[PDB]
Order: sequence, then C-alpha cells, then structure tokens
Amino acid sequence: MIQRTPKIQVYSRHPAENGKSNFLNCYVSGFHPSDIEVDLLKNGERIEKVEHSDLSFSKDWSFYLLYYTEFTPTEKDEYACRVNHVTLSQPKIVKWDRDM
Amino acid sequence: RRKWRRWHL
Amino acid sequence: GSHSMRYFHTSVSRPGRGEPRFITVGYVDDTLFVRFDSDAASPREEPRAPWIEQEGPEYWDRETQICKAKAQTDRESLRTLLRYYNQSEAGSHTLQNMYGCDVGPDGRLLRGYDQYAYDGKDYIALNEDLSSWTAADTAAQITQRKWEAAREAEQLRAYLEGECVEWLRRYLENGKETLQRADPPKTHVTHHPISDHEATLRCWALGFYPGEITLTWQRDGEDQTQDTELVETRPAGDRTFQKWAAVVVPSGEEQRYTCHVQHEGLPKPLTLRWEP
Repeated sequence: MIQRTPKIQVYSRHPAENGKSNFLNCYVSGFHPSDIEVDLLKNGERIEKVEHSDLSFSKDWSFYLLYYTEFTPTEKDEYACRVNHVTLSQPKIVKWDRDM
Repeated sequence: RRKWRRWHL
Repeated sequence: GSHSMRYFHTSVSRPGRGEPRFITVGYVDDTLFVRFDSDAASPREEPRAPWIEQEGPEYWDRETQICKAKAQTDRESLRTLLRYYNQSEAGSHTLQNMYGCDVGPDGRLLRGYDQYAYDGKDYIALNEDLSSWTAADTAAQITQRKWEAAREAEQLRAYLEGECVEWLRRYLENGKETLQRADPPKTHVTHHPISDHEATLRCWALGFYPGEITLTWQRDGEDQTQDTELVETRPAGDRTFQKWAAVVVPSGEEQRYTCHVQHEGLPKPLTLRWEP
C-alpha cells in the first residue's frame, strides 16, 4: 500500500501578542493512512485538553486534521507540535516560530 | 441534505 | 459566485478493535456544516454552522438514519474489497467516498460527483455525464458491472441534478450572511537575512475566506513561481484561512520584488513590497 507522510504546520490563529489569549494550531495534511498521533507541547510537555477537527480529506484523497488549544503566549514559553505516523521512524517535532 | 439511497461496492 | 456542496466519508477498519470507524462531514464551499462520528457516545449527525441549526427534528432524524445506513454499507464494502484484492482480514483498510455538486452564480448545476478511493487510491468514480463510471482496475470493474446492472447512476443523477442543487440553494440563502461573504486577506511582507548576500521575502495573507487565493512574487514584473516557496493554505480555526509565499533574493535587490495578492474579498488586487 502507498503511504504519504504528513506535512506539518504550527501557528497561531491571530498574530501573537504576549499576555493576550489566542489559539495554537497544529495542521497536519497530505497524509495516508489516516491514523496519526498529534500532541501540542508547552516547554517540551504534552498539553492536556487539545481539540481536533473531524477527519476529512482533500481532492487527492490525502487526509487533514487541525489540532488546537487556547493559549496565552509569553516571551519565555516555547511551544511545539509532535507528530507520529507510520511513515515516520520517530515522532517529528516542529517548533512554533511566531516571527516567520 | 444527504442522498437516501446507495449500494455497496 | 459559484458554490459547492460536498459530503465526505471515511471508513477505516481496525481488526480486533471492533467495527470500522466511520466519520462523515458535509461542507458548503469551505464551511463545515454537519458531522457524524460512529465512535461518539450515541451517535447523531450534529450541526456545525448556525444556519443549519434551524432545520427541524425530522431533518436530524433522517440525516442520522442515513449516516448509520451509510456506515453499514461501507462495512459491507470493506469486506467485499478484501475479497476483490485477495487480502487478509488482519490489516487496517480505508474506504473514502465524496459526493456532491457544483453550481454557478445563477444556481444551475455545473458538475456532479460521486467517487471512491480504497487505501488512498482511486477505485471508481461517476463520470461527468452522471451516466457512466470510470473503474480504476479490474476489482472496480466488478463494482461497475453491478452498478450498471442496477442502474445506480440513474439514482445518482436524479439526486445530483435535483436535491443536491435545491438544498445547496436553500443553505446559501439561509447562510447568506457568511456563505455569501468573502473576507479579504490581511497582508504584510517580512524580511529575513539568510546570509551576507541573501534574504527571504515572505508575503503573508491572513484572515481570508474562502480559501481560494493567489499569492505570487515578481522580480521587476516577472513571475518567479519557479523559485517561490508556497505553503499549503491552512485553517485559522475561526472559519478563515492563512497562506504565505516566500522567495530568496539577493541582498540589496529587494526593491525589485513585489508580492501580488488576488482574492474575492479584495476591492482590488494588492501589490506589496518590503517596507523598511
């Protein structure tokens, strides 16, 4: 069976401003098969209570999901998305970079 | 709204 | 402008862990409006947009019945496909189906669809004629023969030319505040040195709806799509979308470069530059 590894983007809903409530998103797309593990990390630690969209797919049949949580960014706190999928020999961690 | 009928493969 | 209604369905078998998981969502354009997940407690189709909430109890009851029936049909299809591909009962397999319709500005049918993938690969699709099928392989040809014998395409055609168009029209009117509003991108350009002699110019588009957008970089008027990094359009979580396009340019040649932004919500297409 042909497998496709996920693309991963980690970003905020609104432009980040320290001390202001926002949403942290991890968007995983372009993957097959559909089973996937997605965690949001705060300073390396799994965030509890992360929500996700219902499984859907694109025109080419590849799957996508949005994982998200409310958060209040600060100057010091580091966030990241951790993804595991059958196509990966180890989980992939992508850091949130607000200054792109 | 959804279609009522279908058939299996 | 033009609009679409689509129902997406995914069944994923999980041998030893119960019956296949079935998840279906409905969209008008880029707006999610209904969902059903077989692993929910006592599963019902649920609203996900305000303009569908006004449909009565009978609507939710019929939709729920249809979702449960579709789940069962897909369970049978998955067992069938193990036979058609000579596969064991040990592995997880996936069956996807999308159907729906596209309509023009005047509400007339542009195209109908009903198509399937098995394990991420095209399996069978209703042709644009809404009268014949394209089978991807000899397994799908078996399905094709069965569906031809049963005149299944006639039923699909009647739904796609009738109810699909009519209900899409109803949803567009009921949701006209949002479904018929395009929100333009909020845009800016960032600059990031890479080295002594190069820098990345990134053109940002935020807060737009629908997701369709064109972001392009030009050097003194010449499209640089060969050298442009374009990320996938991504959901913000509040109905809107985001996208960026980047080009690596020589230090001190930044004023050659313009980012061009086209979107339905814009009064005019934008031409942006890096503003020191």
